[PDB]
Amino acid sequence: QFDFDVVIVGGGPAGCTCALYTARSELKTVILDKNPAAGALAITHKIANYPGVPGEMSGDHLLEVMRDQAVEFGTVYRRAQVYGLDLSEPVKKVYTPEGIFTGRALVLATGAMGRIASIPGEAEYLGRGVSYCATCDGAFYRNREVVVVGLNPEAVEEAQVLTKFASTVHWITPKDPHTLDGHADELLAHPSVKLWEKTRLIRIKGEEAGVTAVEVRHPGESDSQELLAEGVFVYLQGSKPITDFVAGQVEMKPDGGVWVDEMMQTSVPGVWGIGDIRNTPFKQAVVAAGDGCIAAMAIDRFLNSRKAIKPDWAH
Amino acid sequence: QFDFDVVIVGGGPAGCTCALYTARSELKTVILDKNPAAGALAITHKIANYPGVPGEMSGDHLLEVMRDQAVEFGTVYRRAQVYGLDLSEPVKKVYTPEGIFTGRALVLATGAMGRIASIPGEAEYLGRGVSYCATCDGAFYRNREVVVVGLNPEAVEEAQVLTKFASTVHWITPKDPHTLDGHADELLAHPSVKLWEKTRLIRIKGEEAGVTAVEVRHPGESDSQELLAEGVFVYLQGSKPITDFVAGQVEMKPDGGVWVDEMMQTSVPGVWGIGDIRNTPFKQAVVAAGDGCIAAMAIDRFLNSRKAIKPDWAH
Amino acid sequence: ATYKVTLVTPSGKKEIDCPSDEYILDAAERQGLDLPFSCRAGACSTCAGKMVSGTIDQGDQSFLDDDQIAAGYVLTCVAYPTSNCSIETHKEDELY
Amino acid sequence: ATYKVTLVTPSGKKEIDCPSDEYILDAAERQGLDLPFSCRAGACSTCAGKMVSGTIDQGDQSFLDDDQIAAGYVLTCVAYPTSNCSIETHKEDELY
Ligand SMILES: Cc1cc2nc3c(=O)[nH]c(=O)nc-3n(C[C@H](O)[C@H](O)[C@H](O)COP(=O)(O)OP(=O)(O)OC[C@H]3O[C@@H](n4cnc5c(N)ncnc54)[C@H](O)[C@@H]3O)c2cc1C
Ligand SMILES: Cc1cc2nc3c(=O)[nH]c(=O)nc-3n(C[C@H](O)[C@H](O)[C@H](O)COP(=O)(O)OP(=O)(O)OC[C@H]3O[C@@H](n4cnc5c(N)ncnc54)[C@H](O)[C@@H]3O)c2cc1C
Ligand code: FES
Ligand code: FES
Repeated sequence: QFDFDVVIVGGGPAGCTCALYTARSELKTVILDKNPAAGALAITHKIANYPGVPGEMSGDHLLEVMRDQAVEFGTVYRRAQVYGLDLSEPVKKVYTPEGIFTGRALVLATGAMGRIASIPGEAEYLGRGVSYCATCDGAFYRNREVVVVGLNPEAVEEAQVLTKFASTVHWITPKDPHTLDGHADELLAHPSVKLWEKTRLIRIKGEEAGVTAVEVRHPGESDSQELLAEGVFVYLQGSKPITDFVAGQVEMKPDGGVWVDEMMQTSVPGVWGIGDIRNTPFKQAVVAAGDGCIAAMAIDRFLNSRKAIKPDWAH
Repeated sequence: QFDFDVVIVGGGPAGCTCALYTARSELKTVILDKNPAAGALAITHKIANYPGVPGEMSGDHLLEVMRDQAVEFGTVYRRAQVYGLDLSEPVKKVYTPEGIFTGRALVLATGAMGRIASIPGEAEYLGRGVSYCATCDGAFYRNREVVVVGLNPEAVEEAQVLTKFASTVHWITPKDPHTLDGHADELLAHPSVKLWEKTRLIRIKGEEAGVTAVEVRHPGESDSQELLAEGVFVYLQGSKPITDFVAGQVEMKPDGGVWVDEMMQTSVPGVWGIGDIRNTPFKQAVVAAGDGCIAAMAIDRFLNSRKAIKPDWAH
Repeated sequence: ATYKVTLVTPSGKKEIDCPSDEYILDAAERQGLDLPFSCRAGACSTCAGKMVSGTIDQGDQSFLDDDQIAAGYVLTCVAYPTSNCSIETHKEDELY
Repeated sequence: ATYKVTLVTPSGKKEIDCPSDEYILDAAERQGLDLPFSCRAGACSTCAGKMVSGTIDQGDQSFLDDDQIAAGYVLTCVAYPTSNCSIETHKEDELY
C-alpha cells in the first residue's frame, strides 16, 4: 500500500511507459498521478504522429491505453499529488495527502505544463494563502473564502475538493464554463460556488499573516472588484517543467529542466528523470515514452543487481 | 453526449436518487436539471427529518451530496431546461436548448414548485410573448423589450440570459432584490436592466400577433403604469406539479399529478414518474428519493430484459 | 399609506408599521421580530398566520386553499396590509 | 464594447466581431472559422499570428519573448482585441 520498489511521480506517457516496463520486471510499482486529465498528452485533442497508433485518436484516449497497459501488468495507479520529497537516504520518501510513499527507486515524470508565478502577489504570498494543491491545503480553509483560478480539468477537480471545506469558492475563468460543454455543470450547481466568468485575477493582496483579498477585472474594462479571500489556488497551464515540489534536491540544466545522464538518472543516485520535466526541445509523446522505458531498464538493473541491462522481448 | 440509456428530467432528490441507482446498474444516465436552486429541497433552509442525516443541514447541501453521489457512480449531470418531449417511438426524445437528448427510458422528476398561470393574460399569450424558458426563447427578443417577473435565483439567472438579447429587461420584484444578498448584483449592473422594485404585475396585454405591454402597479397606489414589452418571462414559485412541458402525453390524475403504477411507470411504456410531480400528499424528501429508487430498479429490469427486479446490495 | 399591524405572537403582542407596499414578514423583521418562514415565496405555509382583525392582500399567495383562506389564514411572507390589522402568528398547525 | 477583427488567413480575409472580453480564437471559431491551436493557453506558438493593424491585449500569453512581441507576433488563443484590428493567421513557422 505505501512501500514500493518503484515510485513514479506523474502518469503521462513517460510515467505510464516506465511503469509498464518496471511492472513487467516484477518490481512493485506505483504511479502517483495528480490528475490524469492535466498532462500535455491528456489535453491534446488529436494525435496523429504517435507511431503504431493510426487514424483518429485523442491524446487522453491514448494515455488511457498506456495507463491500462501499465496496470494490466501490475502497476498500482493512484490519484495523488506529490508536494515534497526526502532524498536524503537510500529509501526515497514521497509526500502526498494520501500518505507517504517509499521507493527504492524514484522516477520524476511530471512534465512541463507548469507556469512561472505570473500574478502580482502570487509569489509573494506562497505558503501564506497561495497554494497549488487543494488536497494538501483545503482542510485549512474550513468555513473560509477561497479563490480558484483557471479553466481546465485540474481547476475543476480542485474546486470540487475545496467545496467540501470553504464557505465560498470563487471561480475565476477567462472563458464561460459553457466552453467545456457541460463538464463543469456539477461544480457550478454547488451552492458554495460563485462563478466569475471572463474575468482575470490581476492582483493577490494581504498582510504579513497572509492573503486577505484579490483584485479581479473583466478584460477591456476599467473597473476592478475586490473579493475578500484567504486562499488562492492557481491552476494556469504553461510551458515549464514541473519541478518546484523537488525543492532543488536534484541538479537542473540552466534551461530549468532536470539534468540526467545517458541512462536518465539524476544527480541523486536512485532518482530518475524522464519526459518533458527534462525540458529538451523534443517534446513529443513517443520521445517521452522512450525516456520512461530507458529509466525502467536502468532501474531494473539497479534494483535486481544485474550484471547488465536486460532486454524485455518476446512477451 | 446526447444518446443515453436513461434520461432523467429534474435533479431534485427523486431524480438524483434514480440516477444513483441506474448509474450503479451501469446504465448510461443523464440528469437534465433546469436549475439546481429551484427544487423544493434546494430551497428549504433547514432539513432535520431526513433519516441518516443528523444535525444542522440545509436542503441545498443535502441535494449536493445526492447529486455528487449520482455523479461519482457515472451519472452525467447537465444544467438544461426541458421544453418538450417526443414519446411516439421506443427511443424517447427530450428537447432542450442545449440539444436533443435520447433515452431508452425517460424519467419525469420535475417536482411541484410550479405556479399555474396567475396573472391576467399569462395563459392567453403563452407562446405569443409569454414564456418560462429564457434559454429557449431569448434569441427571438434580440433588440426587443422584455419583462421578467419574480425574485428568486431562477428569475435572476434567466434575466441575465435575456440581457444578452433584449433592448431592455424590465425586472418586476415585490421587494428590494439585495435581499438575495449579492446574487443579483451582476444583473443590476447591466445597462439593459430597469428594476421595478416593490411593484406588482396586474396584467399582460397584446394583439393577435402577441404581447405588446404589461400593466404594473405599486401596492396601495391605485393607479397603474403601462410598460411596453413583447416578451414576459414569469418565474414565480408554487405548489403544483411541473407538467406543462409534457404537453399531455402522459395521463394525469384528477388532482393534476402524473399517474403511475406500483413501479412508478406512467401511461406511456418506457416513461416513469417519480417524486412530487406525482402530487401525492406525502411531499417529503425521503419519499421522493424512494420513488426514484423504485423507478431505477424497474428501469434496470426493463432495459436489460431481466426475469425479476434485481436488488442493489453491498458485495 | 403606512398601516399599524399588531402581531399576536406566542411571546405577546407587538405593533409595527407596515407600508402598504411591504410584506408583513419583511416589516416585522426590519422591526426586530423573529417570525417563522421557509420559502418566503407563498409556496409553503411555514409562515401561516390568522387574521384577528382588519384585512390584508395575499394575492401573491400560492399555497393555501379556499377553505383555509375563508377561515382567516394567511401567508405572512407575501401579505400586504390593506388596513390597520391584527394577525396571530405561528398558526401553521391549525391549517391541517 | 465589440471590435471588428479582420483575419488574413491563407484563404483570404474574413471579418468577425469580437467582444473586448473574448479571445480572438474563440470569437473566430464561434463565427465558423477553423484556425490552428494546441494548448489554447498561451504556452506554445501553434496559434501564432502577426499584427497588421490595430491593438490587442495578450497579457495572458507566456511563450513569446519581447523581441517576438515587438515584431508584431501574437498568440491568438489568449489575445483580446483592444481596437478594431487586422491579424495575419498561421504565422507559427516564421518563428522557427
Ligand atoms: C497542446 C499540446 C499538444 C501536443 N500534441 C502533440 C502531438 O500531436 N504529438 C506529440 O508527439 N506530442 C504532442 N504534444 C507533446 C506531448 O504531449 C508531451 O511531449 C508529453 O505528453 C510529455 O509527457 P510527460 O509524461 O513527460 O508529461 P505529461 O504528459 O504532461 O504528464 C505529466 C503527468 O504528471 C502529473 N503530475 C504533475 N505534477 C504532479 C505532481 N506534483 N504529483 C503527481 N503527479 C503530477 C500530471 O497530472 C500528468 O499526469 C503536445 C503537447 C501539448 C501541450
Ligand atoms: C419550503 C419547503 C420546505 C420543505 N422542507 C422539507 C423538509 O424539511 N423535509 C422534507 O423531508 N421535505 C421537505 N420539503 C419537501 C421536499 O423538498 C420535496 O418533497 C422534494 O424536494 C421533492 O423532490 P423532487 O425531486 O420530486 O422535486 P424537487 O426537489 O422540486 O426537484 C425538481 C427538480 O427538477 C428541476 N426541473 C423543473 N422543471 C424542469 C424542467 N423543465 N427541465 C429540467 N429540470 C427541471 C428543478 O430545477 C429541480 O432541480 C419541503 C418543500 C418545500 C417547498
Ligand atoms: S414562508 Fe413559505 S409561504 Fe411564507
Ligand atoms: S494554442 Fe498554444 S499558445 Fe495559442
